[PDB]
Amino acid sequence: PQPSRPRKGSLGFGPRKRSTSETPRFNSWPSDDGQPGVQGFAGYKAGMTHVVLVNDEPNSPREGMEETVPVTVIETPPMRAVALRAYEDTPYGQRPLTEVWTDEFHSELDRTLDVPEDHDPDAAEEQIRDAHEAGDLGDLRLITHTVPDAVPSVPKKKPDVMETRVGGGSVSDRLDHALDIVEDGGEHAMNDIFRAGEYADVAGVTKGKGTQGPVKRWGVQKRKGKHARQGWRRRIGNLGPWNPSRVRSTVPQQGQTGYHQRTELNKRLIDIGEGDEPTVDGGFVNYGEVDGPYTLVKGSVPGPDKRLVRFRPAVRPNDQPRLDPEVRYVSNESNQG
Amino acid sequence: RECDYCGTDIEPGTGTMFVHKDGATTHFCSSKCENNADLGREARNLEWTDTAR
Amino acid sequence: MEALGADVTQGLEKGSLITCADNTGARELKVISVHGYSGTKNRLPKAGLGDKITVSVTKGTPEMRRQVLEAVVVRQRKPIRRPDGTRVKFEDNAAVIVDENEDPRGTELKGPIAREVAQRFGSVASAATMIV
RNA sequence: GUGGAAGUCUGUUAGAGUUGGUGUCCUACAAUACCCUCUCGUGAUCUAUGUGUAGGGGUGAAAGGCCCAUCGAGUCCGGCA
RNA sequence: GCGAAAGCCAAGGCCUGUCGGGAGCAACCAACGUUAGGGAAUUCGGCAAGUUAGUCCCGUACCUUCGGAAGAAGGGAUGCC
RNA sequence: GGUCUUAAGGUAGCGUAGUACCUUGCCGCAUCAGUAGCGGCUUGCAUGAAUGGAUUAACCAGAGCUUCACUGUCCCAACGUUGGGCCCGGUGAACUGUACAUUCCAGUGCGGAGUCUGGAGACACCCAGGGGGAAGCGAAGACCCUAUGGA
RNA sequence: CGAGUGGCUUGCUACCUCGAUGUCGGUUCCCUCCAUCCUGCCCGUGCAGAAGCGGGCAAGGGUGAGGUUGUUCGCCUAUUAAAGGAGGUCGUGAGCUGGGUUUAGACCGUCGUGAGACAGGUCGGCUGCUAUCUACUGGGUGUGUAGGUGUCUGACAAGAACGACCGUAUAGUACGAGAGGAACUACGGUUGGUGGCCACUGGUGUACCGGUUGUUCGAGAGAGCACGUGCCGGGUAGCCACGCCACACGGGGUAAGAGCUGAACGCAUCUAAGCUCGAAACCCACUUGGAAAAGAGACACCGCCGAGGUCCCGCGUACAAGACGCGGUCGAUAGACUCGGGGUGUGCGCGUCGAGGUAACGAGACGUUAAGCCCACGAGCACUAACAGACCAA
RNA sequence: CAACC
Ligand SMILES: [Cl-]
Ligand SMILES: [Cl-]
Ligand SMILES: [K+]
Ligand SMILES: [K+]
Ligand SMILES: [Mg+2]
Ligand SMILES: [Mg+2]
Ligand SMILES: [Mg+2]
Ligand SMILES: [Mg+2]
Ligand SMILES: [Mg+2]
Ligand SMILES: [Mg+2]
Ligand SMILES: [Mg+2]
Ligand SMILES: [Mg+2]
Ligand SMILES: [Mg+2]
Ligand SMILES: [Mg+2]
Ligand SMILES: [Mg+2]
Ligand SMILES: [Mg+2]
Ligand SMILES: [Mg+2]
Ligand SMILES: [Mg+2]
Ligand SMILES: [Mg+2]
Ligand SMILES: [Mg+2]
Ligand SMILES: [Mg+2]
Ligand SMILES: [Mg+2]
Ligand SMILES: [Mg+2]
Ligand SMILES: [Mg+2]
Ligand SMILES: [Mg+2]
Ligand SMILES: [Mg+2]
Ligand SMILES: [Mg+2]
Ligand SMILES: [Mg+2]
Ligand code: NA
Ligand code: NA
Ligand code: NA
Ligand code: NA
Ligand code: NA
Ligand code: NA
Ligand code: NA
Ligand code: NA
Ligand code: NA
Ligand code: NA
Ligand code: NA
Ligand code: NA
Ligand code: NA
Ligand code: NA
Ligand code: NA
Ligand code: NA
Ligand code: NA
Ligand code: NA
Ligand SMILES: [Sr+2]
Ligand SMILES: [Sr+2]
Ligand SMILES: [Sr+2]
Ligand SMILES: [Sr+2]
Ligand SMILES: [Sr+2]
Ligand SMILES: [Sr+2]
Ligand SMILES: [Sr+2]
Ligand SMILES: [Sr+2]
Ligand SMILES: [Sr+2]
Ligand SMILES: [Sr+2]
Ligand SMILES: [Sr+2]
Ligand SMILES: [Sr+2]
Ligand SMILES: [Sr+2]
Ligand SMILES: [Sr+2]
Ligand SMILES: [Sr+2]
Ligand SMILES: [Sr+2]
Ligand SMILES: [Sr+2]
Ligand SMILES: [Sr+2]
Ligand SMILES: [Sr+2]
Ligand SMILES: [Sr+2]
Ligand SMILES: [Sr+2]
Ligand SMILES: [Sr+2]
Ligand SMILES: [Sr+2]
Ligand SMILES: [Sr+2]
Ligand SMILES: [Sr+2]
Ligand SMILES: [Sr+2]
Ligand SMILES: [Sr+2]
Ligand SMILES: [Sr+2]
Ligand SMILES: [Sr+2]
Ligand SMILES: [Sr+2]
Ligand SMILES: [Sr+2]
Ligand SMILES: [Sr+2]
Ligand SMILES: [Sr+2]
Ligand SMILES: [Sr+2]
Ligand SMILES: [Sr+2]
Ligand SMILES: [Sr+2]
Ligand SMILES: [Sr+2]
Ligand SMILES: [Sr+2]
Repeated sequence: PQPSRPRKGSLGFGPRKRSTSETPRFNSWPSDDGQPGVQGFAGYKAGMTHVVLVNDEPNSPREGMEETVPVTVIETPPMRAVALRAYEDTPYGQRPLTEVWTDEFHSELDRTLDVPEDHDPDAAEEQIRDAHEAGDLGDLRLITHTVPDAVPSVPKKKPDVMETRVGGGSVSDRLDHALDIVEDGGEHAMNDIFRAGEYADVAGVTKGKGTQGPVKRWGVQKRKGKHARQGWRRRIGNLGPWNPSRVRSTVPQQGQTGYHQRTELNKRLIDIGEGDEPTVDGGFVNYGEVDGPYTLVKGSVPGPDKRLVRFRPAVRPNDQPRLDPEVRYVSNESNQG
Repeated sequence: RECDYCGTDIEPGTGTMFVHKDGATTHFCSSKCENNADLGREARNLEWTDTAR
Repeated sequence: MEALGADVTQGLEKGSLITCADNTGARELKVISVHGYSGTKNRLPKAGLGDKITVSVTKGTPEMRRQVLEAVVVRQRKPIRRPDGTRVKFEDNAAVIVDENEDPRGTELKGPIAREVAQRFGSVASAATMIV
């Protein structure tokens, strides 16, 4: 009688093509609530280990007991907010108005862009403030970049650049807040934005797998029993009905799988430190050793080791924050074995 | 905890506990030890084992 | 149901033959269904440590044979995971016959039981000799 | 105990054959092939060469089987445009 | 080794079951190896795959044309010095 | 019915059969559940004695059913191996081709349209793929009917 | 009894196709319909409650596993929130299957003098093709917008990205004589779906280490062959699922429905104008794609004799070609070496022991020896190789 | 239900 069954794979992450920017790009930002502040940060994936934690959950039958939790170690050295871009509201949406840059640049920012030699921060600032007086100012964001050099395990020295929105109190106040950061040198850290125990949404470009078939890429069944020995093992039954006389884009087919941008929600930050407490004996496989600023994310994070991952305050948290979870143990056992 | 088979310490958040038919319990630190035990080998006769050393 | 207190990889399916760990007179039980379970197309219904299942008696006393009864899975060979990360596994797969109220039909349980099964079925536990 | 019978058993001995895979191939290696599995293998056995039976005729432990990739009547040419 | 069996090796023959170079060499296909727990739920059907296996000792039912059934079944042993 | 057609009027056996339409007949066995299978019953649509009946040890690449054992047949798929596949040098065919042709949704039309109508969509070219459509290619339908056809 | 709608069944017709549009059932994969089986929100009750029964809005999601039978259907079983129905050439054989149906062999019953017949039964019985166009899934090269780098915008586009259940507190409470027995709300978990990841568990691992059978190299040592590992045991990286992680609330507008104000019609009236509410459904929220959006975009800086780019070289976070990404002495990019971290399990040789044996000889045991062998990982280290050098460019 | 009955 042909039983029902949900289709194979989601139609919400298409087309399943190779990502355009290896550096993740958030398509949404947290709401304006607290004091002004940069709404995101970034780091490089190193590997995983596990930790024993004291159950923090006030509604758990295990509250206050030892609990082993998987953790992905992300190296999160300081970044540098290098500029302040202003958006103005227009009949066609938001559009970049101007930017306020600085003078102090990291020695290798010139591996990616043509660093400014002649710029007018006050003229730019002036135009922005006038935009605010007029009430045409859209959100405010900072041009940010990483310092790969600070991460030995990552071969790249070329900085990765991304725009991160600044939300907070009143516009006037966060506008001033933005300008302060930029001016200094833009140097900010993971602490300045997140606190252990808060929930973050992590975004990243998944591990690439090149071309893969429907079974792996969409999760369709393999042919079964006798249907597996006639010459077809991993091919779907048919591309569609007689009519419509065409193949719909919804039928599962072969193609690029992996190396897609993904934004994983509500990842609990277990701990933000600096040093080599999380490093594993022998070194993280295919990565290296950690001894610097780092962040422990509960569970898994998209992407291979060394890829750039981005953090943002969770835009749709399900649970309330239980700050600074007590960490009784952090495994340093070799990951080879 | 210690591995009831080879004698080394069991890394916390690791290993398996096998519950015998009579209710007894054997904490194994890894598959290697489990597998040697299934072969009927006694840890003391295996040189690489702490129990042996 | 009340949280089990551990993660389970169901080691049994509809049709599996398991040990009846009690003195009801039933020696071997056949899994027929799993309480509260609903699968998906082509999927064989699965049951594991802690689930309440409907069973038929395959081996035992004449009076017990062929009877369709309710039971509770108390042991399984496939590993389960406890909060501290450790995996726990048993020597066999076994269940204990239970009534409408989840009270063991028998007078005694045979062999060890998982502590997690206690939380759920206390009266079953208050019959256990060994709880691991 | 001797003896060593058998359209007797096992057997990829040689040799003969071909149940299933409805596998491989299906502009093929091949106009009937390939692989594994399978059956027979002292007898109504298998096999070489010679020889005989010829077309409404042969031959047929009979399937309308076979008589040179051709058979509910061969092939060739003629009747014939 | 029971063996004109397998497997390995001589004598002898060959590199001509005659296009090569390159990518850790993706999807997919042909052959094939290994798969936790469950164990035929798969399917028209256990199709396909697998299980068993050589030899010796013990032991062997219904039925029977007294030949057989029968290697029934089931159990144990097996190296080297 | 308690003979009549046309000579006799089914005996021993077997029986819901490789024969039973009714039919998944009824009872039982076995299974959680068995249009199956086996045993019994049996008025047999339409069994039956060399058109051989019954029965049967042994035999069987013959048909159906059950059990033990085992297993990727399945749950539910994974990893690996060898040869292809992909790129490069050389060699180098065939099938097929009225024309035009970037199509999609509806409609219309000899009622089953890439080509007509209305809209929608559509920058060109190339690589790999699994085959939805071209009522795809291959074979003057073997079925059915028709022929004052053949065998 | 009367009036209709549908085009799922059947019948009818003979319009299309006989120079062929492959025929049932199943399977796999995709889209859809609503006359709604569950889930959401309602109305009525012969509605105390719990639960039934009937009705309304509603197609977001779900609707599963098994026994006989080729079966569709149906009968039956245990689960379940429920295990709804239908369309797509009764979707789907240039996808699968071949049980049925549907040739040639054969049998039974019935029919026929016979040859032979039977949508009666029964055993056996063949499924071709290298994709030209179009369609779609993914990957490139060009042109257009009209020097370069980096960062964005968001017209459009896709999503189910989330659906459902159990349990606890509420509470043995409301209700009810009792029996029985709720809800709002707050919590914990399960299941189905979805995306990702390998610290943990599990699989693989013809890298590797070890054991061992036959044979060959005289023995030993060390090896080949036994199918692409002879067989067996263990197993690193990587890849994986059986493992692990994550997947709202809240807004806005409505339907059915509950109402407010309110007249036509002095009253009444939820409706005619106006308004307050109100569904898993609609929109937004969230995720993914997206300057070829022809109104072909925005910003900042760099450059026009030089910004940037290509070739070249060392490589992978990438990869079927192409593409992509990183590094190139201002350097740790690859290899060697040495450590570290791992796998296996105690090397060759020698010494002692060793059942015996005149002796020769001797399987094997212990010590040397956490040994030997090995590593797709990490660190250190410029030792080797990223050299030399060519070219485009407003 | 897949032609003939
Ligand atoms: Cl299939
Ligand atoms: Cl079930
Ligand atoms: K026709
Ligand atoms: K016919
Ligand atoms: Mg590891
Ligand atoms: Mg470990
Ligand atoms: Mg099915
Ligand atoms: Mg002759
Ligand atoms: Mg004939
Ligand atoms: Mg397995
Ligand atoms: Mg089935
Ligand atoms: Mg077979
Ligand atoms: Mg009968
Ligand atoms: Mg007679
Ligand atoms: Mg014709
Ligand atoms: Mg005819
Ligand atoms: Mg004639
Ligand atoms: Mg006509
Ligand atoms: Mg055709
Ligand atoms: Mg309706
Ligand atoms: Mg829908
Ligand atoms: Mg059809
Ligand atoms: Mg088709
Ligand atoms: Mg076909
Ligand atoms: Mg084909
Ligand atoms: Mg048949
Ligand atoms: Mg048949
Ligand atoms: Mg017929
Ligand atoms: Na084939
Ligand atoms: Na078709
Ligand atoms: Na005699
Ligand atoms: Na054969
Ligand atoms: Na003739
Ligand atoms: Na040659
Ligand atoms: Na007769
Ligand atoms: Na025979
Ligand atoms: Na397999
Ligand atoms: Na096609
Ligand atoms: Na009508
Ligand atoms: Na069909
Ligand atoms: Na619906
Ligand atoms: Na059925
Ligand atoms: Na058709
Ligand atoms: Na076919
Ligand atoms: Na079919
Ligand atoms: Na609403
Ligand atoms: Sr269908
Ligand atoms: Sr961004
Ligand atoms: Sr967006
Ligand atoms: Sr086939
Ligand atoms: Sr069409
Ligand atoms: Sr013989
Ligand atoms: Sr024989
Ligand atoms: Sr066949
Ligand atoms: Sr085979
Ligand atoms: Sr052929
Ligand atoms: Sr002989
Ligand atoms: Sr001939
Ligand atoms: Sr002529
Ligand atoms: Sr030789
Ligand atoms: Sr040649
Ligand atoms: Sr192995
Ligand atoms: Sr079966
Ligand atoms: Sr079955
Ligand atoms: Sr035996
Ligand atoms: Sr009689
Ligand atoms: Sr007879
Ligand atoms: Sr037109
Ligand atoms: Sr192809
Ligand atoms: Sr035609
Ligand atoms: Sr409607
Ligand atoms: Sr309802
Ligand atoms: Sr029926
Ligand atoms: Sr039908
Ligand atoms: Sr057939
Ligand atoms: Sr029939
Ligand atoms: Sr017939
Ligand atoms: Sr033009
Ligand atoms: Sr309750
Ligand atoms: Sr009560
Ligand atoms: Sr070999
Ligand atoms: Sr063997
Ligand atoms: Sr209303
Ligand atoms: Sr443009």
